[PDB]
Amino acid sequence: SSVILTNYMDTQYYGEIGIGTPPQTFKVVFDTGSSNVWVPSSKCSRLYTACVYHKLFDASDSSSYKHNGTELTLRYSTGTVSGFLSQDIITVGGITVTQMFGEVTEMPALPFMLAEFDGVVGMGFIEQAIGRVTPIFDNIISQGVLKEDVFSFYYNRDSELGGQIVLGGSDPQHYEGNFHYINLIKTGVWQIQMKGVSVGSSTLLCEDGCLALVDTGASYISGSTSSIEKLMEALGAKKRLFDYVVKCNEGPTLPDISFHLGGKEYTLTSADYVFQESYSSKKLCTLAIHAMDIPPPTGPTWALGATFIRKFYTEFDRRNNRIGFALAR
Repeated sequence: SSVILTNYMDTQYYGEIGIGTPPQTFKVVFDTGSSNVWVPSSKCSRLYTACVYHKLFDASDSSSYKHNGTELTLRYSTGTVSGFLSQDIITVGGITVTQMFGEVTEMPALPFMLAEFDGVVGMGFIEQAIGRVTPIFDNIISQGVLKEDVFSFYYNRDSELGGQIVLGGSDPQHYEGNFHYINLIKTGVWQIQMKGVSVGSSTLLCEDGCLALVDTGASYISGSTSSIEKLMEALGAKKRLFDYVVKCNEGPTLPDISFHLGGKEYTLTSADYVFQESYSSKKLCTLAIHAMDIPPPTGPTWALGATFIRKFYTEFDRRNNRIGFALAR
């Protein structure tokens, strides 16, 4: 089974899921960095403008809904949502599963007013699930219908298909060459060992090793504040409140950035990480690499998001606790 994804400005990749009977439709991001499912709730005060601007789940319109009510708060890197748990049937890519998910009643304008999607579907392990709620992928596996306990992500370039998730395998149509796997450091987290990060000609980063969280829900490739400061200084980039910029005319001149993973070098060109909006020296162009301090126990750690996945088709293998990469087609 595959899920068709929409690509919004190269920063938000989302697909549709249906909740309830009759189905209530929601745009959601599939995030390997978290493990809970959530959508905005009809019980969310309209004082939260983000709730006024998104699809709201109304339990009183679903005959398959099952009440629970346990309160839950979900804390992400860029924001927080709070609400309560509910159960209902969820349709994802043709598969139907009963699932416990969050009905959000508090959703801050910043950053959710800037969200194209309505909610999130955690693709992480149950070990990271808040409130110990069984993750949707564990529930699907329990049905014993998938041919493989693995799911794969394909994120297309902005263009204007936006992207695609395959539940149960991989799509040969969107990758070439063969996969090269890296074993997970531990079950419970889609995190892997990274042997090093090189910029141009000088592996001046992640010497002695570091961690890499393969995060489909992250728009960019991120590193700790210290690591990014070095990487950026090397790039000649200036720091701003929420990102790093470079004078556009110099975007094409930026050096390659490479990521040593499992005995293979994964290299990005400047075209791969800079939002080349123009070429003027009087304009600033943002970079798809940010500074993000991810808290323990998962962090500190680098995060390989869309910027990376766009270049490399990614397969998450639950049966063998490994992650595979292959050149995206």
